Amino acid sequence: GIRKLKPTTPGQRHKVIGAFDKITASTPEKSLVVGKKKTGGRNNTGKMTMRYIGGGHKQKYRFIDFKRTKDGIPATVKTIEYDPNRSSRIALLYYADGAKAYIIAPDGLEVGHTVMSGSEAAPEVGNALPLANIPVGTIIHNIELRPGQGAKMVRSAGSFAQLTSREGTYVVIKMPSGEVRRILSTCKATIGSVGNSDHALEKSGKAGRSRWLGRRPHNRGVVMNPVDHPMGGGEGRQSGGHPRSRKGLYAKGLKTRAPKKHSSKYIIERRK
Amino acid sequence: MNNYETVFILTPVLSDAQMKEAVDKFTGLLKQEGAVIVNEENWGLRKLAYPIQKKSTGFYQLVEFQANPDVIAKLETNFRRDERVIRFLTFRQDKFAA
Amino acid sequence: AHIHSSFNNIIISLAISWSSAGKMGFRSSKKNTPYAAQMAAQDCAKVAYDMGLRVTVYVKGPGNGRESAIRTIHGAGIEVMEIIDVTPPHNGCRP
Amino acid sequence: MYLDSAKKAELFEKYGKSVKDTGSPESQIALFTFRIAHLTEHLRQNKKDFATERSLKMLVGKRRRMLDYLIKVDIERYRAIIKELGIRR
Amino acid sequence: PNGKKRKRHKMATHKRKKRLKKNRHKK
Amino acid sequence: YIDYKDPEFLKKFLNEQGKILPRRITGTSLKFQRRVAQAVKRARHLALLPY
RNA sequence: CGGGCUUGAGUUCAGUGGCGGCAGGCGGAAUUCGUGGUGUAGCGGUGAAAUGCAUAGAUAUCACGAGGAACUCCGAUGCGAAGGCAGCUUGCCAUACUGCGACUGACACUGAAGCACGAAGGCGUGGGUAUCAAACAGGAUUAGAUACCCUGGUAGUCCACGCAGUAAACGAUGAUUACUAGGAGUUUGCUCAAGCUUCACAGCGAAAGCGUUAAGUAAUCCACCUGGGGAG
RNA sequence: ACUAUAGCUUUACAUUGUAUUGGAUACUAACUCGCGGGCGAGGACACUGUAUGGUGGGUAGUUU
RNA sequence: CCGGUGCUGGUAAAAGCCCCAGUAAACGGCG
RNA sequence: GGCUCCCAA
Ligand SMILES: [K+]
Ligand SMILES: [K+]
Ligand SMILES: [K+]
Ligand SMILES: [Mg+2]
Ligand SMILES: [Mg+2]
Ligand SMILES: [Mg+2]
Ligand SMILES: [Mg+2]
Ligand code: NA
Repeated sequence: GIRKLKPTTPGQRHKVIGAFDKITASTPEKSLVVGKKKTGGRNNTGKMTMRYIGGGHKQKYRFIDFKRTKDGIPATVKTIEYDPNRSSRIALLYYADGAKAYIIAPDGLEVGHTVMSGSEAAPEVGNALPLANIPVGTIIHNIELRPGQGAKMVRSAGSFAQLTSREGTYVVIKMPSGEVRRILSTCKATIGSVGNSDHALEKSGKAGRSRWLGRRPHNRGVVMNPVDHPMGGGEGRQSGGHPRSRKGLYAKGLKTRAPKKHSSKYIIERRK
Repeated sequence: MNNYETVFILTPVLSDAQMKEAVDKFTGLLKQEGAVIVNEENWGLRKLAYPIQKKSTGFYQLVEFQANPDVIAKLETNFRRDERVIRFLTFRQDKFAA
Repeated sequence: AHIHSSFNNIIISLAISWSSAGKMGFRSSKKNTPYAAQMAAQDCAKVAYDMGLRVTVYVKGPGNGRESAIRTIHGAGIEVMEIIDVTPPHNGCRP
Repeated sequence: MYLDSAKKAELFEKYGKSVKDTGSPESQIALFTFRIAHLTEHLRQNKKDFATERSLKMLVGKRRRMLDYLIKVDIERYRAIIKELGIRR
Repeated sequence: PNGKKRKRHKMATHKRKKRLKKNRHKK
Repeated sequence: YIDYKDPEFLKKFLNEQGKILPRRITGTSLKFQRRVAQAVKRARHLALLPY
């Protein structure tokens, strides 16, 4: 759900934000949060390697459980919670042993539900199973790439993948980008799609909101001088020629995947 | 409160004991929701008119029963969560058919 | 022995070899005629009999010359063991 | 609605003289109100059941006609039945 | 059912529908 | 009521290729033909008759 | 105005339905693309051709993988206020017809304003995108071809929510009630009553024609017309 | 504009081995990655060194 | 508008190049 | 200050 702001201000006329309807708690679990220090896009030499990063609201880091190791121990959903670090919401789980954890909240998960992990776990929403136990055709997220490493694949708000066929020790999965690829049957995934699918409908409305989110203004290359950018220069407006970066990397069709990568043997169809 | 009959087909790749255990699990899932079983019969291992998922043969079984008009969705969810059933259908019998 | 016919052309494929009215020489208003189909059948059968294989028919399309092609294939070399029709649309795509 | 024979008999027994009072005012009113409530709860979930919506409008008109007949007959029964069921809104 | 009755109605609809298109995107 | 079971009886109302015979070719009544057609399609969905 | 009656109207009960509405699941044929076997001089299209695909490897043919749309035979009949409704199944609704020796007692008809629904095409946001296909591009025929024919092809066609409110939205025939002749079929409920369509008395009509489903005989209310253009 | 050149990229040799009907397949033991404090996934490829052919105003020295 | 320029494809002891196909909210052109 | 509200948490 989203909320549109009435046009009492020019900076509010085009603002659309979320309704925060699924959030049930206002403060985070203390044992699972730590203060976060911001980079301005600078690496360990102090030189800025990534542009347009800096400022924004102070944030705390929530430790998200992407491994789901406690197999067979049931957990109960305590609260649905806001996370400043990612687009999706998180869910606080209490285990029967007194452990507490955070997971990425799937769509349709409510307070009071029970989740499990492992081969014995039922293929319902919020359960984390090896892909060899997931019946063909269901909607999954938080997909592992190597057994035991942790979820890497389907994590953003609203995104989902589908398990379409299994071929021996591998399964065929269609990815959010449209790629079709093989994943080992030992890898884990969580049933359901990621919640908060209305994230893409939000509109900032003003430059200040990007400043709050921690982004700095971006300058086009055509309005620089030739000493700063290949596309710069000229008197009056000029098109800049073929679009390219500061180092001259073409920006309108040149592929940059390494064309000898071993992971190509596990890709069936390509869409990126 | 209604009379139903469910006819399903089991994969021939499964064993006889596996098929019996699957049928028992289906009957137990039906009884968990709350129902009586009028009859359960096994047409047996027989060929099909057309190939079903590359095998042209399967095990035909059916069960006639009485249940509340709410366990059908649970039966369908179990049928989809079990990947050893290749075809299923469910019918309601009126007073003339029953 | 698959015979793919239509309102415009008739082609035959045995598998190994193939033939068609356009390959035989007929171009327009003659490919869908009894002469061209039998000529193409003879052209394919000249290599069919000289192949070591002696078959079922899989006529697919409707056209004038399927009977002539089947008769020529039966007469030259091997004989038509069975003409099983495979002509194939249960309310499919809009034409 | 559920509209069971037991529910109809209980409604008739509560509203009107004896169970057999199936076709009198203050009982047709109760039956129509029950059906209207159940149809509203059904249309809350099925927002495209326009036939059910039209049937609900017809039921509302029928209840209005019965209430108008009660108006023509007297006012005490009118006041009693509307106070009991809850009508004016 | 003469036929010529509907020809006049068809013809004036064409003039009306064409006259509006000349200034549709014309601000 | 005609059961979809025992499709040998159902084959009496079918043609050589398996299609359903028209009512004017076998007599019958409208209700009987509708029941037969319903029973045929239930068998097709249960792999008891070719499509 | 004050009482009564049950025939009209409505409620209940039983029987009989149904391409009636909404929602969730399941399907085979055809067809599209991608990746691999066989194989090579054409394929496609037309009145005749050409534009197009094809030896840096087509049509055809055998497989595996990923998808979208439509429901052959039954099938002409039935349902819905109308628009409309057709693969199989289930759930939740609505509704109709027939009767009861059950109930209430004129509670009825119509309806200016208003409200609701309302084919196709069209608009906005998000999905999806196989076929067909406005606009557009090329090839033909013609004096010309801004068309008819052929090859491509984007919106659209599909789904969800929201606008829009139009049609040869037609039976070119508003709703309700009562009465008045025969033939030929058909469906359901059992010789009878509902419904469904064409010949046809009286009568009506300018005529074609309508004729128990009236455009006949009568009563109640609503809508609309007053020569053709201009002009919806 | 002339001449070079970082980077990217092609092949050969080295790292680098074994079998079967050569250039394909297969194997695991070199080599790489993940998990836990051996197991799993790859695999003679990838990576890197030497040589070689392309590309290279990204950079440099100059000429005009 | 894909003609041109870019871009995506199909010698030491094979890349390229050619050719053909696509791309203009790519640079660019619309006498 | 508790407290209320809000999202940039
Ligand atoms: K900018
Ligand atoms: K420069
Ligand atoms: K007549
Ligand atoms: Mg400047
Ligand atoms: Mg200038
Ligand atoms: Mg320089
Ligand atoms: Mg110097
Ligand atoms: Na210029």
